[PDB]
Amino acid sequence: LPVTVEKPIPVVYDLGNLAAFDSNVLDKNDLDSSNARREEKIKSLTRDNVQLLINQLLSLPMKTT
Amino acid sequence: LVENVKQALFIPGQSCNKNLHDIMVDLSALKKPDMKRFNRKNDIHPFEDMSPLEFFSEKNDCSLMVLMTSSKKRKNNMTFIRTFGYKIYDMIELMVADNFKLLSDFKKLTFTVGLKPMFTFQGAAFDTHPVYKQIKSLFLDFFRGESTDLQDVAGLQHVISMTIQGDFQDGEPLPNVLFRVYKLKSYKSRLPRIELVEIGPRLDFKIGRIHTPSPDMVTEAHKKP
Amino acid sequence: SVMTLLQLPDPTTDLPREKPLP
Repeated sequence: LPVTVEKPIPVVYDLGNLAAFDSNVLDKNDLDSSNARREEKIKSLTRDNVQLLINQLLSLPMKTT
Repeated sequence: LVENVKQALFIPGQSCNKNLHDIMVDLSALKKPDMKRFNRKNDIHPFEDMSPLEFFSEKNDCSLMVLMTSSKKRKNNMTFIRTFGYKIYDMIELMVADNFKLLSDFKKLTFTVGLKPMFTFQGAAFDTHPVYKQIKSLFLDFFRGESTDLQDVAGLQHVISMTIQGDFQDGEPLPNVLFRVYKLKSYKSRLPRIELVEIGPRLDFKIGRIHTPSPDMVTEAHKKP
Repeated sequence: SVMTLLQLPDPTTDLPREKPLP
């Protein structure tokens, strides 16, 4: 249920292309092909950036016609 | 003033096989409707002779091209090619690892074809490293589709996620890039709580040979009005 | 029509053109 995401380095945005860029530290061991909980980490990290992206998008000039 | 949507042409090489073709089909689906597939195999070797790729680019009006090739030295090789004025702009070999998953490996959900995808790039090198900067530029250019001033929130359906397999130090081999595609689900907490469901395809790209444009071509292809 | 619309800002990522500027 939390809609906010805290990160050491702030995520940068290119909303004209619906894109977000995350420069935060990635761990090799968390993402290695032998790590079983690999895809859980990929999705979880992606979910955070998508959340931040959607937040930024919904703060743009907006109207529910 | 902006150009038309870039069209993608998928070309099976001489050494293309069924498995690599399955990868083509599923990845080409993300590019619908701005996409064409060739059915026959063509004897193309980009880093030996670029002429045939420039020919196909002009005669099919496709500024984005993907060649499918496989040997034991370069297995499941996808060579991504961009053109400017039907001349080669840049090239990069991205080889798919054996741990790939197709659309058949994920539960089929409802999916509206032709919606503007969202992007998330994970990895600081995407902004500083010459190789990864090209990859970010490539996949943004390839899949973004229609440029528009107007966005329907209801059209925010799926995200294309690309993650570098861990941070790395200068000198070490370049880490793979992890291509993932998720569908969005939103719930009420105004801001919604976002969750993701993977829909595929799932691809781990190994970086191969690279071709970069000359300063003169960059000047023309990035000229401002 | 009822729908939630957004006005997107100018793109910032410098992507190459496919054809020469007229």
